[PDB]
Amino acid sequence: SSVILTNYMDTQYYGEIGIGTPPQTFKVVFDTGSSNVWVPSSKCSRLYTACVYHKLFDASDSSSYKHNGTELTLRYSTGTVSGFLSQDIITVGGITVTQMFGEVTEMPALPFMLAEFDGVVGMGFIEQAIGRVTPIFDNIISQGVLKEDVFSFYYNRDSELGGQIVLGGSDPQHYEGNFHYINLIKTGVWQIQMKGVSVGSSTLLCEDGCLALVDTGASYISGSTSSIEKLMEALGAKKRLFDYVVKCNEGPTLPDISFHLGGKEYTLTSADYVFQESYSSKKLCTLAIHAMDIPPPTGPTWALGATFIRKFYTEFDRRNNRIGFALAR
Repeated sequence: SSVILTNYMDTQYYGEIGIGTPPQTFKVVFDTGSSNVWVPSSKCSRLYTACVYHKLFDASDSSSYKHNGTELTLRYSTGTVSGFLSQDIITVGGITVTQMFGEVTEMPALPFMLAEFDGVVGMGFIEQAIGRVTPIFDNIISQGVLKEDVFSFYYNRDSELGGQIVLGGSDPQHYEGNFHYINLIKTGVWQIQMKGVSVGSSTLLCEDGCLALVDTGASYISGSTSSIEKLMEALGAKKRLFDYVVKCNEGPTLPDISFHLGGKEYTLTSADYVFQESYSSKKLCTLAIHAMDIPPPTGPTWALGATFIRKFYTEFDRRNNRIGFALAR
């Protein structure tokens, strides 16, 4: 089974899921960095403008809904949502599963007013699930219908298909060459060992090793504040409140950035990480690499998001606790 994804400005990749009977439709991001499912709730005060601007789940319109009510708060890197748990049937890519998910009643304008999607579907392990709620992928596996306990992500370039998730395998149509796997450091987290990060000609980063969280829900490739400061200084980039910029005319001149993973070098060109909006020296162009301090126990750690996945088709293998990469087609 595959899920068709929409690509919004190269920063938000989302697909549709249906909740309830009759189905209530929601745009959601599939995030390997978290493990809970959530959508905005009809019980969310309209004082939260983000709730006024998104699809709201109304339990009183679903005959398959099952009440629970346990309160839950979900804390992400860029924001927080709070609400309560509910159960209902969820349709994802043709598969139907009963699932416990969050009905959000508090959703801050910043950053959710800037969200194209309505909610999130955690693709992480149950070990990271808040409130110990069984993750949707564990529930699907329990049905014993998938041919493989693995799911794969394909994120297309902005263009204007936006992207695609395959539940149960991989799509040969969107990758070439063969996969090269890296074993997970531990079950419970889609995190892997990274042997090093090189910029141009000088592996001046992640010497002695570091961690890499393969995060489909992250728009960019991120590193700790210290690591990014070095990487950026090397790039000649200036720091701003929420990102790093470079004078556009110099975007094409930026050096390659490479990521040593499992005995293979994964290299990005400047075209791969800079939002080349123009070429003027009087304009600033943002970079798809940010500074993000991810808290323990998962962090500190680098995060390989869309910027990376766009270049490399990614397969998450639950049966063998490994992650595979292959050149995206």
